Amino acid sequence: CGIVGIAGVMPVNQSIYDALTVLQHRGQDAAGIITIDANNCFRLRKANGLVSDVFEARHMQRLQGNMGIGHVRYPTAGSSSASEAQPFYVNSPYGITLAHNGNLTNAHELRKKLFEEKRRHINTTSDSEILLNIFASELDNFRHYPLEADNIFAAIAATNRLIRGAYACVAMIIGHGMVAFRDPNGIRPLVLGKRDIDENRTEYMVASESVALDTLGFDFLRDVAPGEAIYITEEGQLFTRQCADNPVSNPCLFEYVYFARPDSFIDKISVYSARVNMGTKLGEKIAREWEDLDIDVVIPIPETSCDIALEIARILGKPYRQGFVKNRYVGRTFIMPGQQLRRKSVRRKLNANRAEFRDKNVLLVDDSIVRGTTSEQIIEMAREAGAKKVYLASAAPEIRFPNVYGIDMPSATELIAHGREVDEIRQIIGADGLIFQDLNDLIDAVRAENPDIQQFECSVFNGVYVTKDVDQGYLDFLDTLRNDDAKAVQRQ
Amino acid sequence: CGIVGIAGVMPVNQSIYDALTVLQHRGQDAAGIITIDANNCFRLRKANGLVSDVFEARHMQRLQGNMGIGHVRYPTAGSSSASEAQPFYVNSPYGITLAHNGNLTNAHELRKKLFEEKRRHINTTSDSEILLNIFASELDNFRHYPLEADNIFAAIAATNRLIRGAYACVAMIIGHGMVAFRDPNGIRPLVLGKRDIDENRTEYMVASESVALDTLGFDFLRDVAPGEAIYITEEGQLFTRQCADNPVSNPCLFEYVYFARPDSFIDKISVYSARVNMGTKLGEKIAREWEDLDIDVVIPIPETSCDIALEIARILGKPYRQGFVKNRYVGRTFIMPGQQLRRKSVRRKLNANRAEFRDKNVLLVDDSIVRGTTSEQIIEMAREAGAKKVYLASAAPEIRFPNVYGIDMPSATELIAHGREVDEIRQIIGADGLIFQDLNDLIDAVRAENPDIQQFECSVFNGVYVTKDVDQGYLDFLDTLRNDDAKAVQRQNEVENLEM
Amino acid sequence: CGIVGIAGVMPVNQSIYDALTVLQHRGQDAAGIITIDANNCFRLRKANGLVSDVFEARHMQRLQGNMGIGHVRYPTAGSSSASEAQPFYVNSPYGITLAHNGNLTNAHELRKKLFEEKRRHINTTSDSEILLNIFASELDNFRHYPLEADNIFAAIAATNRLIRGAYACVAMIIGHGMVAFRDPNGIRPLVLGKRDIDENRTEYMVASESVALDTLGFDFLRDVAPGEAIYITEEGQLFTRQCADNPVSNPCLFEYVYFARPDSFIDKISVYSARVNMGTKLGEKIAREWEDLDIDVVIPIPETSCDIALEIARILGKPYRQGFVKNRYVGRTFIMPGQQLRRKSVRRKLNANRAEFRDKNVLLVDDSIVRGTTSEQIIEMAREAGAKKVYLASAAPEIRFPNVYGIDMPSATELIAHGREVDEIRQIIGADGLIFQDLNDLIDAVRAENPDIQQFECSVFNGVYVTKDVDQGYLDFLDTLRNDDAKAVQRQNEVENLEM
Amino acid sequence: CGIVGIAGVMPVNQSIYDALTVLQHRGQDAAGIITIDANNCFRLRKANGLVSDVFEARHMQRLQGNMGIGHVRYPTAGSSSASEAQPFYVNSPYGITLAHNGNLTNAHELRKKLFEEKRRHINTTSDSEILLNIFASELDNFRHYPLEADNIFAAIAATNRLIRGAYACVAMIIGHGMVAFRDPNGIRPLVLGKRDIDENRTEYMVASESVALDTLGFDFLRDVAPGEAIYITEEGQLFTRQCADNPVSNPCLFEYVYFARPDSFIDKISVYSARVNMGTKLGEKIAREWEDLDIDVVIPIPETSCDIALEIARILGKPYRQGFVKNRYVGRTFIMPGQQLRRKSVRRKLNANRAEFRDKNVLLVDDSIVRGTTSEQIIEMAREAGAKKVYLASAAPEIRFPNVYGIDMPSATELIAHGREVDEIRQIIGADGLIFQDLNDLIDAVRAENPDIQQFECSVFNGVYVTKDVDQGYLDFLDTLRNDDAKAVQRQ
Ligand SMILES: O=S(=O)(O)CCN1CCN(CCS(=O)(=O)O)CC1
Ligand SMILES: O=S(=O)(O)CCN1CCN(CCS(=O)(=O)O)CC1
Ligand SMILES: *CC(=O)CC[C@H](N)C(=O)O
Repeated sequence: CGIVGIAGVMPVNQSIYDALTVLQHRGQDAAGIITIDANNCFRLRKANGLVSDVFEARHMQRLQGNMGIGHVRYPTAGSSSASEAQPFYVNSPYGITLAHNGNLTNAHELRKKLFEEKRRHINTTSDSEILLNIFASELDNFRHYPLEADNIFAAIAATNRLIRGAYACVAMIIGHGMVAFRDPNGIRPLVLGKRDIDENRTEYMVASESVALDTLGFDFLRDVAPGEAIYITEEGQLFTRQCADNPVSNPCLFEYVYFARPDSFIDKISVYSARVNMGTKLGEKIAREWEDLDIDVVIPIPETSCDIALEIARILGKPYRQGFVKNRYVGRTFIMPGQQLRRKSVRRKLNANRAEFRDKNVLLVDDSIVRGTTSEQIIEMAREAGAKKVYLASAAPEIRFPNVYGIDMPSATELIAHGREVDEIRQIIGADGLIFQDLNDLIDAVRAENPDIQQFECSVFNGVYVTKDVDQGYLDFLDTLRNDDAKAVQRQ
Repeated sequence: CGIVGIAGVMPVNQSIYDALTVLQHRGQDAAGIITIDANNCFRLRKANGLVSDVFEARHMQRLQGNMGIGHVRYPTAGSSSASEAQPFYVNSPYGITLAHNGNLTNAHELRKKLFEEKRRHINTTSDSEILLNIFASELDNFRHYPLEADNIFAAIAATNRLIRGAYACVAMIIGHGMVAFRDPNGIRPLVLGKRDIDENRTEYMVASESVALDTLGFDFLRDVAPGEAIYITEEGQLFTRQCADNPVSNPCLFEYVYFARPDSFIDKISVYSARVNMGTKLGEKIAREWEDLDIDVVIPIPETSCDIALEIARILGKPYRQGFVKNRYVGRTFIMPGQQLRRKSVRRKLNANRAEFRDKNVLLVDDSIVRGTTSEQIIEMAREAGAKKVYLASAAPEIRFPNVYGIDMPSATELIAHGREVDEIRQIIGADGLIFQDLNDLIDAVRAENPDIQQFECSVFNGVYVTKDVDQGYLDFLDTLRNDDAKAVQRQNEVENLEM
Repeated sequence: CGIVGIAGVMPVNQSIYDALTVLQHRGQDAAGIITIDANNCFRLRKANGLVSDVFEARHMQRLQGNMGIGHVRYPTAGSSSASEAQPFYVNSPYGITLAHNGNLTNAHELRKKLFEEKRRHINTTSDSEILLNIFASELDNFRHYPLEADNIFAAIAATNRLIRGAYACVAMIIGHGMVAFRDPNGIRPLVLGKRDIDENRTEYMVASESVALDTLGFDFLRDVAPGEAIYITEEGQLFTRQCADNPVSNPCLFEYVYFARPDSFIDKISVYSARVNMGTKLGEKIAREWEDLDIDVVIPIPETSCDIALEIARILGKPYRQGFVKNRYVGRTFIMPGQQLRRKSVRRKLNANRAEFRDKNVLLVDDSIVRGTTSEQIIEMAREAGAKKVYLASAAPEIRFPNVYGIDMPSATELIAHGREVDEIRQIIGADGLIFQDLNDLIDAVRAENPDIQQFECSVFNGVYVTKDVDQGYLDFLDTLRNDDAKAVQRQNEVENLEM
Repeated sequence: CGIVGIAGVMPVNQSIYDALTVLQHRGQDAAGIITIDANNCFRLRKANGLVSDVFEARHMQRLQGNMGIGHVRYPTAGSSSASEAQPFYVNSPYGITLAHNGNLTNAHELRKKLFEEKRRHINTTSDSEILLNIFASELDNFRHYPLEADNIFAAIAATNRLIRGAYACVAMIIGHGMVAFRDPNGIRPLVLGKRDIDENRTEYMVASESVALDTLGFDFLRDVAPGEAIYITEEGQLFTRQCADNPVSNPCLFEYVYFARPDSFIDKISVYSARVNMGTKLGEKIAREWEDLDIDVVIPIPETSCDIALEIARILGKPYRQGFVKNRYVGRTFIMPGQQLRRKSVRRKLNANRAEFRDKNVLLVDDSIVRGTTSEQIIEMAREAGAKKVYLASAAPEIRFPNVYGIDMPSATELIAHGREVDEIRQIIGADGLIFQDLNDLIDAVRAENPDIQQFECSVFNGVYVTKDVDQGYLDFLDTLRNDDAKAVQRQ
């Protein structure tokens, strides 16, 4: 998911909409924008679909005000495509809205405590609604009005002591302003920027990625530190405060592999440069372990891997060729009467340039392997196009464990690498050869850009969850959620 | 514009819809699909928007039948977003529908003749409706039923003697089959493919590009020859015939530069290879002519120039780096009362990776320069991202003339290269250096993929029009069509706003 | 179905739209409006739904011009909700559009002739498209431009010799004007009105009913005579001509019973007065025949019978009371998995005021009895609301035959009165008593308003068809059309459900 | 506005939808349905438009559960067509939703107290949102779980002591059930019904009018008494409790004139019979004050007046004729480019049967006169149709004062009878004669059906507001609200 918040000195509706169109790759299932108007009331529009489809002229006219936040959703366990999207809202205390990218590992316990100690009802199964209600509950411990920046930071700190997981959040409190805060491990991405309108007026904004600041002409300031919170009043006054104990930087390594945009700088690291480095590492590993193989050309599987594969071909002294063309426009399959509903294809998303595989031993490069379904079909397409030997290299290491910090992954059972060695995975997908990036190499590829990061969040790769609260029981719990989300989406 | 026609043995709606999705890059303004159902009647669904938005389940349900044609629209003079989309239709003789990618240079005269001689009314300003009416009138000359293949070819031949310009068409005649034909100069693209089902049951298909055959699992057979017509009966039989007097192969060179998909083979030429060859040529030209220049990096302006720039970087022995990222998703700019700090037009399209320009003499590579407006903006974006020297190389030679064969290009006075030297253009766009592909190089780059083609359609580059009927009176008439088109689009916006 | 045509001197879109809203009671299935713009081209917007839903601002913007026609559809055999709505169109000769309320009894044969002789394809199963094609073919017989009024009338006359059945039509011919014409037997309704603007600048209009002229402030001139045609040129000139061999006035008697609006004057007969007269006749019949019965109150089954029942209550010297209220708003019944306790079909339509039936012998009055299903349900509703005796009186005589002139009625075997005595029908519907209007009384009731009409169209009542071409082969063919129509509507529902 | 609530033993979505289609005349601007699902979560759909347009198959599929409430909105001051419709919702305590027909005369003060004492934010300008928040606030004073019926009644009683005005309300509290309650003056309508499914299962429902019970096959039980509250648990157990001091019956007299359906029985009075009685009274007044006038026929102005006029013609021994036909289908007027936007007409809503006015002195009957605009045009139409003398009789007395109890009326300035005598009103609308029903006659017409009612709510007629808290200051306050609603709707 992706979030954006803008505390401006002029209408923000178009700007939030614009920031969301460049963060669209973070989620295309739903979008939402909520602003505070001249009357200190929230105006909201959120619905399923791409940003460009969710917000029509009439909704834009309603989104009045100089402060607002937005969200684009990537369906996850608990937040199915059929469920209410973000931002979520509460009317007490004061009126609070919040958008979130992440996941709370203790959501269920929090929901119990909210119900039993505060009588606060959670209407969805989204941990973002629960996150909003914990914060609201903490803000409700104040008598004096209005709240000082100290009370808002105190509430966020109290919140950080209750919730556990990963989270990049942005919220607005009526009559106060905008807050943004990050988990104590710095797992989910969040940057801060500003835009000077004149000598006395400066607008602020926070976004999941720096590209949202670039597209609007905002100057990059810095990443919001782990555990840090940012508060911008109504009036445009900026406050920042460390709101967690023992904060450390463990950025999600997955964002760098393919999730984030290449033009973003996350925690001082260029995603693009980190990706070129991955190709450098993978190229060196291939040149070492596959010295005797006959490889005629390196062909990336679009689109993230094109640069990675380019670097590999350079290292290997082999030609790089566009063997696969990604279909920019993909349509749906219709359930028609009498007609046989045939095949779920990768051919809908990808086309093979026939001339580029014919009688060649091809090294295909992909960003990662999850279910293994697509790679299987892609290798098949290479053979149909006349390829002799088909090898596959993965920019990311084996993905064996589920992500519980915000990135959507299927259950451990549906992960081809889970419980399997490289050769078996290779035989299943039917490749002549399979090679994965070493985790320590991925780490160095990214770390080389910012050596200050000591450790990243690498759970999908090594099964080590930094929050130390993940076990099979919890993962099974998450699966039951997916089962309920399925029944709901199936229904629609 | 892109066209597709499938004569199958099983339901074609999903397949036509899928073929259009991979031809979607030829026009995103409107889309249309028409089929012949089991009762020998047309079923149609066409409207503005992408294929994925135009056709919903309720529309697909009505598009029944085993034969059908499709079209995606790129708006051009005489066919604005506001006007009626293709495919077009007429009910006599027989019931005929047609889809066309191209442009008739004698549309006006044809419309007058149609009115005076046949009393056939043309409801839109689209020459594609006129083409259909000439075809329909020629088919009305037979007095025996059903028509024989020879009759249908005779009609296409009569049509070709009457019409002038460029065209790739696919049509359907109720009770007979699907026909496809191409102009006598092979200007517009059109290929034929097949899919065997069993002994003497093959499905046939025609499309603007081979990627449409690929995606549906059809075996590519060959390009429809210039002036040739193909005819596939409802019973699945194939017939073809040369329907032009002196057919020549003069493929539009523009398709190769950026309009078609790189994974397509147009007249035996791989679009991808041709573009790689375009990089080899432009890189050697730069090596020769810009030898004294220090360029630190080669940066493509996405998306067409990525491989071209890679090749250029390879010839120059300079690094290739992704400096610009094209925003895959662009939204609408709503006209709100007092839009305070508007987001820059260029930023809507692209985003610069600051790190890739800082303190660097950069060489940018774009597919072409038309108006020159966005070029000046991209150059500015690079200096803003920290570049020192900003050079611009264009994979296409100077674009100085309007295209009247189906590719939408502004008028001659709107083209920045028109009436200007390279150094004048350079000054206007603000580059430290500007270099264009030489036309003969572009020609060799594409021809290298198939030496049989000796002459390409180059009018936008050299002002030479093969139909030899392009004069100022005609150009001016096209400008008139464009102005009326604009009025119709402006009106449509007027109360879309007032309705609020 | 209802039609409207306005030949004005200022924009007609809003006016046509308003005229259809007051003709909306003649069909709520679909609606269509087409105009001729300043460039002599048609602009059209037609779709399923009420007028208020079909035409939005963006559609009205495109419907430019000072002349246009409109149509609202009631679905009938050959024209299901699924099929294409009116008005229909053809591009040759000239560009002709037409809207029709009625039915051609020789549609099949006409379609065959059109195919064989003219190679004119009919895309739908609507005889209105066929009618347009016969008209179009007759207009293709002239070799001088423009056509003279006399030519256009000659074509309508040729058409009338070819077609059989009932029809009220309004059409437009590009470059000439708007025409309107009525069948030789004056079966379907059609009136002419005008609106003066200044010296020699009058706007003309035709519509199915006079309430459409009223609402737009047009001066009612007169009914279009049977077999007559009206022609209004673009320049505002009026011409008329008798285009039938032996025109007779045989107005559909059904329009009077309940189909038309009470504030309309059809062939000099006020619909309202005729219905009041229908009450006078039925009340005197009841007084004479049900003299020994104790009836406490007269209760109409809304909405057509309110004034009829009032009149009946007046003749019987019994109180009139609103026992049933018709639910102005009816919703959709969604097909949900396991719809536990479904709301009764009759309750969706009506609601009973419990107080008005309790311990009372009630006399209910309905406009007619077709299938008899809803009648049995209303009777049940009354007993449930506490009635003791429940008698039913029908303003229309027994409905025993199908209508093939434009009014949608089920087949003969589906009509409860078909092959049954009044007492048998009574037993089936469960009334304590049942009484029908006598046909000669219904006739006198309407004729009293204009003694000049000596014969009405009564086929649904007496099986006598004026066109004398209605046999079982034809009836069976209509049943075939209805079945195919049902399949098309069923299919449309199938994935509307599956899409969920 | 109209409300409905159904506590059933099987899905209620279609039934609530159906009940709302027969209460559609109470408001056509927006509709909303909210149900509690098998998971104890609310599922909601509300939007502008008729019920048949607001609820599509997909929304119906989402509205799962055996308990739910609905609302159809009639735009009023504070709740413009552009504002969020009902039912409103709050997440604490427990989760509460509420639909309301009425108006709180002390809304502004309540909103201040809610903000200052509870930090509860009101996002709309609707007093129904404020009503919901007062109730929620009162329900929040409980420690033990779940709430007993006594606590729910205590909260409603505490609520009745704070709010003032008129209100017929229905709400649902998650994990508890459905509540319905009426103001202490019995101004707004509300009935209770039941449906026996079997020996052990009985469903309950409440609606603004009895027609909603009839259409669903529910048996009428009784009107909910003034100040009374009804509570139905989840489990189908019914509780009732008087929750106000000094409750009295002052039903809104206006509902009977034209607002309610004729087939409804409100407070034991048949609306239909009360209307026939109005014609009896008005007929007697005309026969007495207009003895010497030449009247040829009585013509009602559709549709409510047809019966009233029928009774008048009977009393007067004059013929009743359908001179006016109401156009059942009315369309909109389009703002087109270049075209002159002409006339706002009554001809769009009404057609004159020409033959029925020609050379006659006509007595037109209408249900009431507010702005006087339409009557003016109607009389004009009668003259155009050839009428000689045109007289007008109003079933209701002069409407001189604004209604602040739920019925939408324009400000006192826009009421033709405000500050004007009959003759002046007559000259303005251009009638040859004008006669209004006497208030005491209207009272007797309605009261004759149920003599137990001593006094009705008659404010629009006499300017006496039973809640004793209405003065010019307040009425001016209401006008500023209309001005803000206007700017909002104008905007859309
Ligand atoms: O943004 S807008 O105001 O336009 C739409 C508001 N949005 C509609 C959908 N519901 C959840 C439906 S249900 O889960 O309760 O059925 C959340 C609120
Ligand atoms: O904030 S604003 O005033 O701009 C919009 C108010 N908003 C409109 C949409 N509904 C839910 C739609 S549905 O869930 O009922 O479909 C919630 C209220
Ligand atoms: C409603 C009507 O008059 C039907 C017209 C014609 N028969 C048709 O199109 O079906």
